[PDB]
Amino acid sequence: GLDAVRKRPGMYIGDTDDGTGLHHMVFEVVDNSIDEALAGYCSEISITIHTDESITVRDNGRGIPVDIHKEEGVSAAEVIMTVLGVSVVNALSHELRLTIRRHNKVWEQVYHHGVPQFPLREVGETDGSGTEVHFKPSPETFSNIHFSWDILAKRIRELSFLNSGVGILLRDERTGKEELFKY
Ligand SMILES: Cc1[nH]c(C(=O)Nc2nc3c(O[C@@H](C)c4ccccc4)cc(C(=O)O)cc3s2)c(Cl)c1Cl
Repeated sequence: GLDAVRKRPGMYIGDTDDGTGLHHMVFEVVDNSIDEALAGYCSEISITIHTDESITVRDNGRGIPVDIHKEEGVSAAEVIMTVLGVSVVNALSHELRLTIRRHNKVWEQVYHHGVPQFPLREVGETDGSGTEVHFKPSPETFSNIHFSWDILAKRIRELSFLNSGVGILLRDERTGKEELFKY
């Protein structure tokens, strides 16, 4: 059902031309990290605007489970990222890299337009826990792929205001501007 999203993206994400939907791609990934905060697992969220106009969102939560899911026969993480949520962002990204830190292991999966390049795979060790999503918006969906500091800042000011416990770091690599927002 990522096909449905790719076919009619306006209906899932918002306007693909005026910047509204492009920024909502970020809002949606961040909202998943806020869920992890609200559940009590996440105190810190990092959002980075890369020089190539891609986005990294990183949290210090539990990390999405990696265990094979009985029904699909793939990792729970893959299910979450591919089956209609964040799976919309995946569908509308030409490239998305998921990195999970969980039970002292680093796991990654790369998708193209939501299709996994490979099954979730072990790549390192870690003493941290949490979830990192890097995505590159598809230029077949979006025109004028240019993120706005002001738009993401406003959203984070909202999230920070409404969730006084969470520390949210915005970094713009294009300008080097950073700000930690925490009420
Ligand atoms: C950037 C970012 N961070 C997260 C994120 O941390 N989410 C986590 N979800 C869980 C969790 O529920 C899974 C099985 C689930 C998620 C959504 C819908 C249905 C099911 C279970 C557990 C657990 O049992 O330990 C941990 C996590 S962490 C997402 Cl999603 C995104 Cl995007």
